Amino acid sequence: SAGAGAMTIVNRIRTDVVNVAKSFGAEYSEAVIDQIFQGFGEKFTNTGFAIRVQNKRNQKVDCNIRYGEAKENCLAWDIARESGLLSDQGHPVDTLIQEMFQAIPAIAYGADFDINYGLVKIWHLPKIVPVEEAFKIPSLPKSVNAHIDFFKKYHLDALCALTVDYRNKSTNLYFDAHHPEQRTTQFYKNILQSQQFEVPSDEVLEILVNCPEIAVTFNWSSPGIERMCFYTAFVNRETVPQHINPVLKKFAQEAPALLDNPGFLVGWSFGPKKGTYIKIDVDYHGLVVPSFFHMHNLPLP
Ligand SMILES: CC(C)=CCSP(=O)(O)OP(=O)(O)O
Repeated sequence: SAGAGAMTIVNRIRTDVVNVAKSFGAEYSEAVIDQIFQGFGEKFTNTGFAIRVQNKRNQKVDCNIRYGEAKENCLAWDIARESGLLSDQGHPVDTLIQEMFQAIPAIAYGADFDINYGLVKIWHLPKIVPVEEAFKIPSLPKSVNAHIDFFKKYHLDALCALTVDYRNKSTNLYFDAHHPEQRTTQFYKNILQSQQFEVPSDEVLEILVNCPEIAVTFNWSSPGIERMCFYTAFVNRETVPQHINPVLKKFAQEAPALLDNPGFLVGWSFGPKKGTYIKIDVDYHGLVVPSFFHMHNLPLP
C-alpha cells in the first residue's frame, strides 16, 4: 500500500500524477515531485486542483499539476520560496507577482508546476477589472502597454487574471470573453491573423466561439505577442471533442480524478513556428469547472 489501497488523499494524488505522466510519456523528476508535494500537497487535497497534459510540436508531452484557492494574499509565494522552488533570476519576473498583488486587489491566487521542473507560474485573480489597471505594474513588459489599441479592437477590455511564468520569462493577461463578437468564428480568424498566427480548421473555430476566456502572452525579449490561447470547458469526459486530437481523446477517457464524473478545461494555443498546441486539464475534485463558469458570469451547462 505504498502507492495503493488505503491511503491519504495526498498520496492518491501523487500516484495518479505519476501514472498520468508515465501513460503519456511525459518526463518527470522524483526529486521535483517530492519537493512540490512537501510544500503544496495539502493545498492539492483541499482546493481546486487539476492535472494537465499538453502536446507541443516536436517534443514530449508535458505534465503539469496546478491549483487555485480564494485567498486574497499570494500564499504560494512564501511556500515556494521556503521549499526551494523559487529563486531569483535577476530579471523582471522576480518581483512581478508581488507587484501584481500590490497593484490590483486579488480575490484568489494559484500556482502551476511542471513535474519535470518545479514551480512554473503563479496566478493572480482579481474581480473583473478594466485592462488599464494592469498598466500600473512596474515590471510588465513594455509590449503590454504598446498593445492598448489591439486590446480595444478585439474587445479585450475585461481583465480576469494575470500570471507570471518564471521558467519561460513571460506573463499572460487573461480576459473575460464577454463580447458578442467573440461568439463568431470570424473574430478568431481575425485576432489570429492580426498576429500572423496559424488559423485552425473550421471545426476548431466552431468550438472556439464558446470560449469564455482568452489569454495573451507577452515577454521582455520581443515587442510582439508570443502566443495566445482560447479556453473552453467541457462538463464531462464524453463532451470533450475527443475526435479533434488523439491527446484529447486519450486524456478525456483516461485522466484520473477523485471525483467519479470530472469535467475538463481545454486551452487552444496558437503562435507564429511554435506556439500552436492543445492543453487539457482534468477537474480532479470537480471544483474547477464550476468556478470557471462562475468567474465568467455564465450559468453552468
Ligand atoms: C485555468 C485558467 C482558466 C487558465 C490557466 S493559465 P495557463 O496555465 O493555460 O497558461 P500557459 O499555458 O502557461 O500560458
